[PDB]
Amino acid sequence: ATQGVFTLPANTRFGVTAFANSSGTQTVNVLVNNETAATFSGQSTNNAVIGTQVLNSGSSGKVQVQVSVNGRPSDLVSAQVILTNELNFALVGSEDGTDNDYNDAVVVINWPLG
Amino acid sequence: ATQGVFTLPANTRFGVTAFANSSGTQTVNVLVNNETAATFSGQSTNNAVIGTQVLNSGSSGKVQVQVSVNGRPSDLVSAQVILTNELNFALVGSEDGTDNDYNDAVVVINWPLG
Amino acid sequence: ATQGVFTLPANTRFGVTAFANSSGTQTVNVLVNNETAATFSGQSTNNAVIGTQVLNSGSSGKVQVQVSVNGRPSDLVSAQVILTNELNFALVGSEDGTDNDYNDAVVVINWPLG
Amino acid sequence: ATQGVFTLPANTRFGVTAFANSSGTQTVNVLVNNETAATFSGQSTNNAVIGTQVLNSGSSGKVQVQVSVNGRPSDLVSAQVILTNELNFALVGSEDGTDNDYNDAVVVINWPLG
Ligand SMILES: OC[C@@H]1O[C@@H](O)[C@@H](O)[C@H](O)[C@@H]1O
Ligand SMILES: OC[C@@H]1O[C@@H](O)[C@@H](O)[C@H](O)[C@@H]1O
Ligand SMILES: OC[C@@H]1O[C@@H](O)[C@@H](O)[C@H](O)[C@@H]1O
Ligand SMILES: OC[C@@H]1O[C@@H](O)[C@@H](O)[C@H](O)[C@@H]1O
Ligand SMILES: [Ca+2]
Ligand SMILES: [Ca+2]
Ligand SMILES: [Ca+2]
Ligand SMILES: [Ca+2]
Ligand SMILES: [Ca+2]
Ligand SMILES: [Ca+2]
Ligand SMILES: [Ca+2]
Ligand SMILES: [Ca+2]
Repeated sequence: ATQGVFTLPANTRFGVTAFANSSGTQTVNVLVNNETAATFSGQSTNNAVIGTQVLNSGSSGKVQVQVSVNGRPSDLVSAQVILTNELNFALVGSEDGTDNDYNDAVVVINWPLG
Repeated sequence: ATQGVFTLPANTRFGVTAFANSSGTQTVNVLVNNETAATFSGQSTNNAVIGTQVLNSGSSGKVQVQVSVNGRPSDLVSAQVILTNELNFALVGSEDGTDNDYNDAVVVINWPLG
Repeated sequence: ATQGVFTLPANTRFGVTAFANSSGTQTVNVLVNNETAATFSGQSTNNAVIGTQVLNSGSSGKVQVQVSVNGRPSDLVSAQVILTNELNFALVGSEDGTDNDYNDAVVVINWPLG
Repeated sequence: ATQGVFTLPANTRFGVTAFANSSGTQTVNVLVNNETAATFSGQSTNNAVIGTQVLNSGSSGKVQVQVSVNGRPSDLVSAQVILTNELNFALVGSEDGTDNDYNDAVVVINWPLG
């Protein structure tokens, strides 16, 4: 199934934050309505916050996360969770190798903000 | 129901990261085996990262997140989500006021690292 | 924070299923737009499906689960999960006593159907 | 990533319940320690419960859900979510066709019981 794609509330600010846990340099791309809106990169095996940004979900609300290492797309796993019918997290894990820890880049999207 | 309390695997490193979305200064305290292991403070209405750290869950694996604003305990919501039977997120929202957006401090705990 | 309340898409069929795990007879009420739309009762300590029903979320999409044991409301915990940006689960646990297993009545709401 | 595989605490009773939403007859196999422990089958486009059972997670705790329709495995999506650090849901959706509703067989595993 498709992973890393989320329908957010339209026209709404959200946070997107990426963590790295791999020997490989991660590159995380965040697309809003199919166009790159943010790119984060770094290399850490200790959960460094390689990027954090506030974006607007735009007219369609479509947000997609893509991860690559040295130009190779990582395999993604994702889900969205909603607490108290209001607080949202869209969660992404990714695997760049063979150990299947799925933490090589971890991406958390949160809304609402403010 | 109790919120913000998670049982991690014993002796395991985990990330903890806090974001703020409120007029009030947030104080986030992270307890491991009932003792304070990290404390973050800050104020933002734009999802600023007010702290990030790597901790070890110790022999008990018990991790607790508490949030207060000017000494007043915030009401918490929480859950844990596991993707592909491997990647764990323990998620906390908190409310310091009347609007019930539950994002006043948002805390993300993730493991495994590395 | 409020628990057991979910906003579904309007005029949408959903499934609701209740399980019991307690010495006490569980009564599960499912409200749509603040009116009872399904009720299930029973006693099991082995996860009996005390009822399952297909309901329509109607014009408001407001669905609320309430649980009681001989008139006494149980304490609720809930969340919603979305898989592949499409498949929705609204989850409820409840506690009727002191052990905090929160499985005394468990309720799962799922959509879309068909 | 692998989907439909969950590690439960060892030697723990769990419930498993399957629902159908498709023109096709669903076959759901539940493995414990890599051997079939339960098999459900049925056909419904209205979320009928096609099987429910209580099982033991056994010495390894490894539980796997497989779904087959019209002679081929369906594509699976899954996650585990834990409420109040106590109540566990392991959730599976599956797609037997092209519409990508992922509800064709829906499987809910819950623990602890009793
Ligand atoms: O050296 C650390 C390792 O780097 C890559 O191989 C990762 O895929 C692996 O999970 C681990 O983080
Ligand atoms: O000024 C911004 C506001 O600050 C506090 O009142 C918050 O509880 C509220 O959700 C909002 O963030
Ligand atoms: O007798 C079994 C017990 O019945 C009630 O006390 C429940 O609250 C408890 O969790 C347990 O299921
Ligand atoms: O309308 C019946 C249909 O049966 C199969 O095609 C399913 O894959 C589809 O989602 C739908 O349920
Ligand atoms: Ca890896
Ligand atoms: Ca890694
Ligand atoms: Ca607030
Ligand atoms: Ca706020
Ligand atoms: Ca109980
Ligand atoms: Ca019980
Ligand atoms: Ca389908
Ligand atoms: Ca279907």
